[PDB]
Amino acid sequence: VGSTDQSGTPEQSTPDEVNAALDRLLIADALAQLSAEHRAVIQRSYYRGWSTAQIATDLGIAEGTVKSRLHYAVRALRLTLQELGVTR
Amino acid sequence: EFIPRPVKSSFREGLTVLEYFINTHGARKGLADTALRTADSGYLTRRLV
Amino acid sequence: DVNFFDELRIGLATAEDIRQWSYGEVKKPETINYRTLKPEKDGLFCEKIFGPTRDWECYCGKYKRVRFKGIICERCGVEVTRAKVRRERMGHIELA
Amino acid sequence: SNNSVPGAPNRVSFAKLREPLEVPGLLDVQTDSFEWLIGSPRWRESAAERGDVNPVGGLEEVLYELSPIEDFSGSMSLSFSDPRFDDVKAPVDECKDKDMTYAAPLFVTAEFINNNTGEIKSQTVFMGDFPMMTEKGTFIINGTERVVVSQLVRSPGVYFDETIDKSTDKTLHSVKVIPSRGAWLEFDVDKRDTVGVRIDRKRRQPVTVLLKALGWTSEQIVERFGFSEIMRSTLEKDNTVGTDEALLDIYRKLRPGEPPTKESAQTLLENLFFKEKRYDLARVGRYKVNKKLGLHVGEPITSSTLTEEDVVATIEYLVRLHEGQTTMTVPGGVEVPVETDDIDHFGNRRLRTVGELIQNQIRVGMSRMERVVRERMTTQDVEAITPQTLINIRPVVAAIKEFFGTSQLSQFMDQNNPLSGLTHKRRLSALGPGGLSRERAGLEVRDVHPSHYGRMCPIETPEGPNIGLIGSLSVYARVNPFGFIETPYRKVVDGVVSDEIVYLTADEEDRHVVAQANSPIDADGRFVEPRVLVRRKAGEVEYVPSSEVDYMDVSPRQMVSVATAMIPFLEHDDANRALMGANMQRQAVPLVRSEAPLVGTGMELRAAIDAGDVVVAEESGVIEEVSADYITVMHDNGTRRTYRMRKFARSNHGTCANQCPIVDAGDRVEAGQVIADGPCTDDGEMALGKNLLVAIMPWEGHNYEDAIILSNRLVEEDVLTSIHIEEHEIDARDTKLGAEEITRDIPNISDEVLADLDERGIVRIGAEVRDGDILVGKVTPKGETELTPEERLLRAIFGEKAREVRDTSLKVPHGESGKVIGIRVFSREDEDELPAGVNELVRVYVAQKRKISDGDKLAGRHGNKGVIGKILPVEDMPFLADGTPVDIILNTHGVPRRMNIGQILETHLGWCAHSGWKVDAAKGVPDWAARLPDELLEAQPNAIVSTPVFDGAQEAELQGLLSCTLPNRDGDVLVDADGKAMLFDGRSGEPFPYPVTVGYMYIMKLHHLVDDKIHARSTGPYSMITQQPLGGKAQFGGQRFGEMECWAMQAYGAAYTLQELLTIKSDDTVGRVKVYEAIVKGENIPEPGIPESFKVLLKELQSLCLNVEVLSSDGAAIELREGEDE
Amino acid sequence: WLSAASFQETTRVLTDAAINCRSDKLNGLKENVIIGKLIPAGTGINRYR
Amino acid sequence: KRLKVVAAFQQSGNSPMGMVLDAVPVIPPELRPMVQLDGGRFATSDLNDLYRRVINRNNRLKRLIDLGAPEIIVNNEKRMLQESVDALFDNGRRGRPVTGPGNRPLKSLSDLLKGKQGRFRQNLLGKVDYSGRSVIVVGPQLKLHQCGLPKLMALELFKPFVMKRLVDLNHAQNIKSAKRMVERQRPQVWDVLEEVIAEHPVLLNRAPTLHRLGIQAFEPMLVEGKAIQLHPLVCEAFNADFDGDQMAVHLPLSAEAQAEARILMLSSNNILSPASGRPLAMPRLDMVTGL
DNA sequence: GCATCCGTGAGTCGA
DNA sequence: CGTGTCAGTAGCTGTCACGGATGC
Ligand SMILES: CO[C@H]1CCO[C@@]2(C)Oc3c(C)c(O)c4c(c3C2=O)C2=NC3(CCN(CCn5c([N+](=O)[O-])cnc5C)CC3)NC2=C(NC(=O)[C@H](C)CCC[C@H](C)[C@H](O)[C@@H](C)[C@@H](O)[C@@H](C)[C@H](OC(C)=O)[C@@H]1C)C4=O
Repeated sequence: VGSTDQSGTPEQSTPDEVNAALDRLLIADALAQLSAEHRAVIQRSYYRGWSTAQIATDLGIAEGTVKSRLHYAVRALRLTLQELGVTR
Repeated sequence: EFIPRPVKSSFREGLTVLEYFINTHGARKGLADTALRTADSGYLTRRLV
Repeated sequence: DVNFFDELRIGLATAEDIRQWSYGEVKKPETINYRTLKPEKDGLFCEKIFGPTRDWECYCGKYKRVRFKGIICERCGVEVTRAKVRRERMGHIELA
Repeated sequence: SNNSVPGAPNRVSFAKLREPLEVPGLLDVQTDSFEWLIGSPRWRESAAERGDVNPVGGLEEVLYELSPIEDFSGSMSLSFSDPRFDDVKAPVDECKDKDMTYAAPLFVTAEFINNNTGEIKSQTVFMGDFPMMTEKGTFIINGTERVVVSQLVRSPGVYFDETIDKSTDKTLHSVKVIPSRGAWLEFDVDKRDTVGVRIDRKRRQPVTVLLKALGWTSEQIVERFGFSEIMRSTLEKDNTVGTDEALLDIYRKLRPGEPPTKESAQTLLENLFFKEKRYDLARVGRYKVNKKLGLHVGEPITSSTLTEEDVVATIEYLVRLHEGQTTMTVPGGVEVPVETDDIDHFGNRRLRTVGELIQNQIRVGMSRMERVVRERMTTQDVEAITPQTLINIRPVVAAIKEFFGTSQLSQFMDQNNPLSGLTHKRRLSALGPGGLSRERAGLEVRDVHPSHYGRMCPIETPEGPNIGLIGSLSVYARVNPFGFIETPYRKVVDGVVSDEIVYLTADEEDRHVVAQANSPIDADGRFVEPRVLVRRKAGEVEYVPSSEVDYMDVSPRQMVSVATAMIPFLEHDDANRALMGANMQRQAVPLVRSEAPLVGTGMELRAAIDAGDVVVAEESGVIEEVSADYITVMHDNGTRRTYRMRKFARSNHGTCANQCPIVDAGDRVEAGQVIADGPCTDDGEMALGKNLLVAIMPWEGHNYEDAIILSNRLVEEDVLTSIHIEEHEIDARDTKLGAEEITRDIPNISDEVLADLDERGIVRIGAEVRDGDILVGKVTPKGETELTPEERLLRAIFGEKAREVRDTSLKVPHGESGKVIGIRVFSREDEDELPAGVNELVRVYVAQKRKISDGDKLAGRHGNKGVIGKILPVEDMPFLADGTPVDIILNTHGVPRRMNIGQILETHLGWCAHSGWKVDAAKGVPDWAARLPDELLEAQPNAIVSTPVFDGAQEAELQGLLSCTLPNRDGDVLVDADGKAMLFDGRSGEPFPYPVTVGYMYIMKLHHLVDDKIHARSTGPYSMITQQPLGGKAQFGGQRFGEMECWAMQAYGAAYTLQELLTIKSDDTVGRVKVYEAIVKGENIPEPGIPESFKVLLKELQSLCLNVEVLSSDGAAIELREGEDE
Repeated sequence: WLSAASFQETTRVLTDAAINCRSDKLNGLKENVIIGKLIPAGTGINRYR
Repeated sequence: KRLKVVAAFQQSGNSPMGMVLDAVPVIPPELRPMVQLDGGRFATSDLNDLYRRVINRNNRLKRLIDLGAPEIIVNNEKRMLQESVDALFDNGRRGRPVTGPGNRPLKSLSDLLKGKQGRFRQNLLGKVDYSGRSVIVVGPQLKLHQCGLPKLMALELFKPFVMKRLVDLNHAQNIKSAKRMVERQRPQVWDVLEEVIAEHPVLLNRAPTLHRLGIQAFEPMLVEGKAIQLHPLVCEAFNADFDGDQMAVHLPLSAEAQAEARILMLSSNNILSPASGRPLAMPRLDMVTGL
């Protein structure tokens, strides 16, 4: 049916990264106010996408230890964000 | 070349039908050649740039 | 990637250079599948050659997570990086 | 009085010349063509009184040219006849609403004749849904009104050209035989005194090769072409000789790669030029050939094909023209001059209208179906064949759809104001298939031709790249069945003007001499002066005795278009500003309330009525019930007809098409009278603007060079307020992970933004919506594997599970704001046929009430345009003696340059219309008012007048009227006999030192408003391939810093600004994000990186087998975050 | 060759550039505009930069 | 001229054998993308059709070589492969171009670089964010170094700066809600915007940019309405009458760019014509009559 | 050795 | 899958100046 070189076809576009950049800045700020352990765990679960056992193997700690560190660090980031007025 | 018959009337007086018709020739060609002349002007300008 | 490099060199591309660039040969003339939108193997949009359609997602669907970063999938042959590589990975056609 | 025929308001005309012939149907060009195409009873009766014997419509003509269809043996035959139409499938407004095509099913009678069995089966076969033309002369394709525009093409026939050679500087001559269909054939005489022929673009053979291939002996050639030495040299320099030799030569040059048989070439040289299958000169083409050569000039037009005699006579014409001969008689033919043709002359430039343009596409589709018929005959058995089995209507309907789809003359009629649509339907363009390319159009095709008089307007034409290629039909002009444009003339018997009127074509007009319309004529008909200004062939204007005038013009405005004829005092404006005024009248915006102009021309009434945007009574009667919704008319016989009003309809280009009733309950109304008028109409006349009190003076520099100062009264009283309507559309489809659903539940949105939505997620009717507000709440399911690491962490730190959908709601674009007036919902669940893969569709109509603002473009009728530079308070305005402030201030400097004195005259007369006048009746009628009609000697305030084009008010009568203007309510005359008045500075109070010209001028609001033209962008979408910002305001794109702007930066030496523009602000993928972060952080601007477009350039040069590499200062090649494997 | 290929006759310049194997010293207004460097003119020269 | 051709291959060290190809490169897919249409159908780039025809004919040639087909078929197939590669690299260069649907010549690889629509002139010599455009209006009260811009234009042009200042003065809690505030046009931003554009120059441009004075720097003043207010004296340099023509506004971000606008491109520092030295910002129309 | 013919170029910005 | 009597573009020239390789 169609050819991109032919007129009448809309060109593809990609949105700007403004919202993503602002969220990334706020997440970095909230991350700085965390302990080295909690930060090093959340940066290995969400930024590296490893499993629970993988982080437990890397950091040389227990399975439930990684679970509990993630469970608290998530809520600590939520505390910081809600203190700064981040929308739910 | 100029028409052997001029437009004797003035725009204050009001041109006749044929006077207006013969004026439109020069008017339209003066507007027409302007686009091509600007085209060649811009082309020479970019060459000089 | 600093912005100070002196010369920009141009020259004839040897067929061996064309093979040195190409991440695989485009054998089949097909493009994609018109139901699943998945590109056909060895086609003009083959993910084994050019790259994954989506980030960290291979063709057969075995590796869909970020933890398997850089794994050459054995069942579909697709690497697992971002789709950005589909803007720079060259193919080639070997002429008879 | 002016135009006292329908029942219009009494507009009094300054007319000195009577109108012998009234304006024809301005919509006849679109109407008559389509009526002939479908063979309507109106066209049949018109041709019946025209003298025609057994007329044939376009469809019947196609069916007769097609029938019969036979195979090689002749054992099978198929024939078509009797084309008829059933009722229309759906009404006009239903097609506009449901986005379908206005069409009626077409039925024909087809039958199969079998010669080998002696039995025939005849039946009715449905051909297709044939698109029908509306009463307004428009078609409706997929719910959009479109106008098929008449095309100026090169008429079929034989044409001769006198060219000048480049190298030898000798006069060469060439011939072209252009058929209505088939292969082309062009003879020529090169610079070597030899004659050659190009057959269908192919190689140029010697002319004697073609003569020998047709069966002419070498002796008869010398017998025919012996009087010229060039033909002797042609036959001597010839390569091959023989009847069966040159034929095979033509075969091998025409169809290469095939075995050349004597009969295989004998077949095609007869089929390509002499059989009606692959070659056809139309009746007009055959007639043009019979006139140009002077043969068969008395025989009835029965030969629809080219003959060998015509080829021989053409070669004779050429060879005589080459050596200075000026006269020739074909052996057995009448005498004809030997000359070259203009191909721009309107006798050789043909016009094909809607009917022919559709007929050609129907013919192509019918041929594509005929091939299918011949294929299906030889495959199926010769006893179970019916007309239903041989006919595959797919290519026919596909062809008409392609025409109304991917055609060239099918364009959507400009709906800014009624005049724009009328003008649209009366356009005559040279572009399109069969015409010419824009790159193939010199300065000679575009300029005015002397044959355009009374046929195509020399004023109304665009000033852009399409200048001269697009004209407008003259007022009284019409098209004959041949395709040429006829214009009416008054026949002068023996120096006596007669009321007998006859339409002449271009060459017919050239065969006589015509007198100008404004000729002094006795009450009996004899010319006052013996010598009168008369037009003659080749555009000659000269005096000539009165006993020489053959015809004369009908009306002074005979040469102008409808829009051009609406410019008062047009004879006082130069052609440039007149062109601009005529073109800007079509850009007028329909205001909330409409005012007819005080200074008119008489054309407004017929323009408004013939446009079709008013409501005229079909039959006489009384008004039974009148409402804002409909008007019911009780006829004399007893029947009732009800006309429904079109209220607040999105008029195409976003304007508001709103009709309002004029009559009241129990009003006797005659047939053809306007009972309700629509946009830009006041009591049935075109109201493209408002009458504004104007003063011609500079005012503190706010009107400096073409800027305009307005009174805020025009904002307070909605004088230039206009309604605009925008259409917003969104659909819910089926995606790979589910289906998009339109719901009020949108993730992470407060109950306050969704407060204007109903329970479905649609904005409610009557809600005022700014930019960014939600119109339709749509969510689309997004996969888990498509999530950003930060986005997945953010989803985890908020505990919001089951939000696998993202927001894709329909929001209001930037710069839009108004009241939601209409919602339309189409659901696949509710039997509504949507495209495959779509579950729901919503259209929201938003209406905005735009008051006149600073920067909106106003303009008059004389090409005087400008934007609004300032809107002062009503007290700041220079006010007259009685305290009434002016409405608009126009700079004086921009008046005597443009040579548009009309706006000044219109001003003077304008004031005379606002105040009224009374001529001194005592001691006889004064010497200036001797030519004025008795209806003009007295005028009440706010009277309407007519100044016809090239007629109307003269400066003497205007100067006289300014001297006897009526006083105001206090008894004081405010303006002087010079036309100026004393004004007071509303800011200081001191009166202005000198009198200023003050009057009333008709000002139009053009469709160039700052509400649409303002745009700004910080960041936004980027093109996926080049990673540069988008273009256009609708896509929220940025401005293009072009090449010349880069030259400007470099000339300034602004290195850093230029690098910033071309890197971090454009296509630097990582630089733009870090710049945004550095701005929101308060940091400094980072260092620019490498543009992505340059990377793309390198990757393309690589694809062109070019080894491009970037080297460092040492010489080692550096990569760009990429490698290379084998 | 980069400044010439962007002016006129792109293919005719690129062919001779690949045949002669020309290397472009990216030191010019047009070249630096294309690649995103500061133009060697005005505030971009090394004296003021 | 023959030596001009031969000595290049002699000295450079690259073999002329590169002019004959054994393998042809395929450009990455994102540079020849295939998009889906809102009607369910698809629209692809012409380069895909060219590559596809090359692939088809090459595979057919492989079949003919395997089957030992007569030399006539194999040679007539190799010719078609040659023409297909020729069309892929420069369609229409030899003979008639490969037409697509509707007798439209398909674009080749070399067409991505040719003319005004090519890569060089369309995406390299000219490209921008932080820019706007609107109709121009004469502003007599303005000073020569001043220009009047609409508030709605300046808000979007200075959006990130306004967000920063909204989060500084505690009008907004975080930068995210500051963005939402600017998008919703909360009444605070209008008091903040005035502080932002203070002495921050902008660039006004009117096409065609004939000389360097076709782009000039101005001090922005927040004015009501939706039109740009231009000084009457700079109308000569821009060749700008007030009959419906628009101008573009560009916002310099970096300190160097603002300095170049303040010093090099300011309208008050460019009164004379660089071509002749005679003044341009002088009384011209109403002003010369008044004097 | 020269007339022929091929290929190159032909303003910018808009909604 | 097998295929088997005639079975044969649309469109179009209504651009031109200019230089130099290509060709009788
Ligand atoms: C199928 O109809 C198309 C033609 C087909 O093709 C061509 C080759 O045959 C044409 C015929 C037979 C015409 O009569 C016209 C043209 C063309 C063609 O060009 C035309 N062609 C142009 C001039 C060059 N372009 C600009 C280049 N451009 C591009 N770009 O991509 O290049 C993107 N943006 C822009 C501005 C604009 C059109 N004006 C044009 C006109 N207007 C004027 O002269 C008037 C002074 C005022 C305008 C009235 C009003 C505005 C129009 O009535 C609107 C309501 C539509 O009716 C119109 C838009 C229509 O659009 C549709 C889909 O209906 C097309 C006419 C023609 O009367």
